[PDB]
Amino acid sequence: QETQAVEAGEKTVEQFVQALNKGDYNKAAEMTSKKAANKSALSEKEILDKYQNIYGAADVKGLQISNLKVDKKDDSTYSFSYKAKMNTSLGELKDLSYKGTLDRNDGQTTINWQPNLVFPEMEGNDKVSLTTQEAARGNIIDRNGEPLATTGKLKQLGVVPSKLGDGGEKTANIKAIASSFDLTEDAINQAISQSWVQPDYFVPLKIIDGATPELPAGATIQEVDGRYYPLGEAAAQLIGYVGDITAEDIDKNPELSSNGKIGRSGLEMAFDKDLRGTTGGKLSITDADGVEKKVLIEHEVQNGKDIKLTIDAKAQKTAFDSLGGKAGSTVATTPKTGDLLALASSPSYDPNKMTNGISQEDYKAYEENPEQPFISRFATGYAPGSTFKMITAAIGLDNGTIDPNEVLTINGLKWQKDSSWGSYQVTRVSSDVSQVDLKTALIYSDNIYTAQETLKMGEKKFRTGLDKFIFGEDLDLPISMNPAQISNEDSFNSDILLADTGYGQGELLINPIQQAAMYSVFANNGTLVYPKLIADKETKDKKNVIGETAVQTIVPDLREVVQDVNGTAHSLSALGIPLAAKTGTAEIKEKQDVKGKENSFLFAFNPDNQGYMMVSMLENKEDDDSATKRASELLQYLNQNYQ
Repeated sequence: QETQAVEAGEKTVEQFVQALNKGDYNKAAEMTSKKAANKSALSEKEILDKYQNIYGAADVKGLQISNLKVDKKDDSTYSFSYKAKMNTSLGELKDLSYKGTLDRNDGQTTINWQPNLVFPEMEGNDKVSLTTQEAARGNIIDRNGEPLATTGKLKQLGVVPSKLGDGGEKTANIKAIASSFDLTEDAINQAISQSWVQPDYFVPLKIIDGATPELPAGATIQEVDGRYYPLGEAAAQLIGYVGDITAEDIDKNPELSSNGKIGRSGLEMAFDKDLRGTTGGKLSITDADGVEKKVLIEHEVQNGKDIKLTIDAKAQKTAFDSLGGKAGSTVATTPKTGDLLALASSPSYDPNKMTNGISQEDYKAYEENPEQPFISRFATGYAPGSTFKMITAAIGLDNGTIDPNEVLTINGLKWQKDSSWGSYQVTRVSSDVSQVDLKTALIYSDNIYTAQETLKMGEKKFRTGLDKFIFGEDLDLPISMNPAQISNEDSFNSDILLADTGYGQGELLINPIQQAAMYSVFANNGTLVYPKLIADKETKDKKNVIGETAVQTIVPDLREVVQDVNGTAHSLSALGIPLAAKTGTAEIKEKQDVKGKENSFLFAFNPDNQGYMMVSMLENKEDDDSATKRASELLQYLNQNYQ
């Protein structure tokens, strides 16, 4: 029964470590011997309190042991020893050498508990102290060092209920404050009326940006430090925001500062580790006289690193403002390198109001806006619309299905292969041109031409051309997204779905960033250049996506999308800048709608220098609205600064 008792001790030690690992300090204490010399040093409840105070002070998480040995030191007392490691608010404590003894009384093996089982070299009434220094959060900057996310001094407006009034003069000063700072009068009274307020306390109200006006009776400006976003809502979905760190955050990662901020969405969350730095300080053991006897962990505070983006701050603000608060998104790149210059999504939310404590109704307004400003539309999969005719055309030119000079005879406004298609009709906007070749189809955006050429091409050849793109690939970007898909399954099993896919509808799902990746072939002679968001990242590409001949056939036609008097983007010819473009619509029918909606698209790049490329979309567009109707300002800027 000697080998069985060694095994019972090994079991006891492992159960002890498990109860500590799980934070159940009570169960760990109920596995100890009685309080006595050469037994347990403290009682059960005293062991619970010792672990709860000490392990809680250092935020000890996850105890793991190794090299466990249980031998035999006595007839009723067995000696054990093991290595161990744990995680604390100052990092990982490794190579901890624990030792002790067990007790075999009756058929129960208990642990002769000692303070050396809290931390290795603790005796009797030793204490533990933890000193920490907060790490300052890093900055997020654009391609020219402009601040996108930075921490700075903010002016916090607040009122003291004492210096206010008693009744009549109180209500007067309140309304004066509510008018002098664009605040609700009921909000000021609701603020000073919460349970935490004392009559002399400073009750904060608002973070005032700009210049402080006149301060009426009771109003006082107080400087505080906090995160600040200069572009505001214009970059909210991309940058994100930070919020107060909670107890649940600490239970998940103790190396966070329980007093600091954590990124909740966007890049602030994607690069939270790099931006937050690492806490500095010292975890030490002292004797009962406060004399330090062992330093367990000690390292200096390392501030957070900066993150430099390919983003252009002026392009980001121009791209967002051009959407007029309507639902949509705009992506701008330098297509030869993939530098993402702008990632705008509209409508948007205020990230400064978000991180400076937002009202609960103001949050609900964001959450119940039917346009849903919280959506990162540049990372959300959409059907690319009839813009996708470029890709289907290039595939058709590569496999010899499409002769650029062959003229299909197309009569009327709607077409279908036969009657089996039922209510599905491929539609075009004009019946004035019945002799349609490739150049005419691109200039006028003729879906009937594309649907017929797609059908003639066939599913196998269509997919062989599509598989050369980035469908199914996870882009190497710090933005949450799903890979693009051609359709739901590997086979269309439907001529309708095949034709619908031909001009960018069907079950296609491609987010705006993935779209700009695919469309970059027309600025790199058939080579796909993967988009890039981090400035120092190396350019990556994929070669022979479409044929070099196909690019040389299509780009001249895309020039005429702008230059021709009846080209779908002819209003951009006014710019007087070299433009190759392609408009598009995607027909959407969602359950809540009786009538169908459509998304408006624009693709455009500089065909002379290949310096920029843009893909804008309007989601559920209103009547008399389009993406190309809003692209003049951004196109002028991109042409001037990116050649």
